[PDB]
Amino acid sequence: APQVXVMH
Amino acid sequence: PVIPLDPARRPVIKAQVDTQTSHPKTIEALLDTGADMTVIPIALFSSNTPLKNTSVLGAGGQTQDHFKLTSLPVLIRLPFRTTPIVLTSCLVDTKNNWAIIGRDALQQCQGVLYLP
Amino acid sequence: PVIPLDPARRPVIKAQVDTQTSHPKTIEALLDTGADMTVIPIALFSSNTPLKNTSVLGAGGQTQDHFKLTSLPVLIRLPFRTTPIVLTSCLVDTKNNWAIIGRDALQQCQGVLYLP
Repeated sequence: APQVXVMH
Repeated sequence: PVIPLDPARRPVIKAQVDTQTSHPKTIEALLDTGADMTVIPIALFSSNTPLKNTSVLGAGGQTQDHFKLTSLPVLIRLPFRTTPIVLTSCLVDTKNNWAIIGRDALQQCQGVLYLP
Repeated sequence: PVIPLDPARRPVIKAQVDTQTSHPKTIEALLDTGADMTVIPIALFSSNTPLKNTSVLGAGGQTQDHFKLTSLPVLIRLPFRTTPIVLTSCLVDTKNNWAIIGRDALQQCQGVLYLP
């Protein structure tokens, strides 16, 4: 799979 | 331009996105060196676009539900450039939470990370 | 160092991470402008360190379970740099999947994005 990255 | 990186302020830019299914629209997109592929909101697309199912790996593991793949290329123009980025396919967020310019697009506009 | 962006090659760095709960270890970490804060594998912390509940939003939506927040600061040293990045707090991957250098760390490096 493509990776896509992070929010709080 | 040079975009400083700051935990409190996401590195975002205005982009004009043409999905080739409706007129080009302006979005605010996150510049993300941790995205393999660009993500645009499904809200951009006309009601009966054929989009493919796909899996995407993110923070909490693999998702099958959240993203589709476009069937047609997407063209993207950044503020002060007439020359579009053309992505053969890109991810489409079915929840409309995310517009993300990833390394596919950044490659085309010769974007780099620089650490002194 | 200029780091070219390429969808086929993830932009990674070797970083020495000091959780202050265990011996420091050097890991390969993703350079991630789309990360609000840095993520460290739970395997770098001692068994039974106090770790705080936290929520994280990523590609598959929100997870309550997957990440903890550290109790102590985490120091991070890059190749050929003596001075540590000092992160007041950062995320901890309870699934041992992710090591991610986020904008909190990149700000202290004075890293930037450059789009010509």
